[PDB]
Amino acid sequence: NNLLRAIEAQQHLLQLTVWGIKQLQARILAVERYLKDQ
Amino acid sequence: NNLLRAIEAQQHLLQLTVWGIKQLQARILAVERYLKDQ
Amino acid sequence: NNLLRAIEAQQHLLQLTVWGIKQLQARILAVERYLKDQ
Amino acid sequence: NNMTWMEWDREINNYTSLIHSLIEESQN
Amino acid sequence: NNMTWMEWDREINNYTSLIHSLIEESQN
Amino acid sequence: NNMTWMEWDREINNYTSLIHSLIEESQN
Repeated sequence: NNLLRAIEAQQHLLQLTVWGIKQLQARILAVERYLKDQ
Repeated sequence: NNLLRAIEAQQHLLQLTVWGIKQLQARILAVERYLKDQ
Repeated sequence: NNLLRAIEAQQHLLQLTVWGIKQLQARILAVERYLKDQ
Repeated sequence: NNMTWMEWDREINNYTSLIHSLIEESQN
Repeated sequence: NNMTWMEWDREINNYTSLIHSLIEESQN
Repeated sequence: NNMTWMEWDREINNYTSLIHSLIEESQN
């Protein structure tokens, strides 16, 4: 049961890191495009 | 067995997030260098 | 026991990806601000 | 390799859905 | 959605602390 | 702290290899 609870919590952690990576990808893409346009 | 399968799948997820972070690190480094060079 | 050891190691992996994401967030923010200031 | 951000999204979602199912089935 | 980087930090830390406890309790 | 991207790479790979082994040994 502790292991099940650990995996559950770790899945939440993973989802948070996915959110973060998606945010950063959009932001760096926006910067790359800004520099290209300039 | 469900827990083993969960950990297996989570390891694939982790590997994907590692790929993503490596991509973003190279891209931001490229941008930092571009700005330095300019 | 193998599953416990797997979850332990995976938590270390997750912590490393969190470190990496935090580094990238600060770096892209620094770049965004640099461009705004310029 | 062949990995693109849209493929990355797809694979993330597929693994996440599978894990959700596995964890729930375990709840039972 | 409502997610900010400070909230992200908070939630990461909370889940990490919980997992540490769960893994340790299992050590016992 | 002391963490660099090359050290990060190294540690990621080491943990990933260990997890692969643990999961496989469990398959047995």
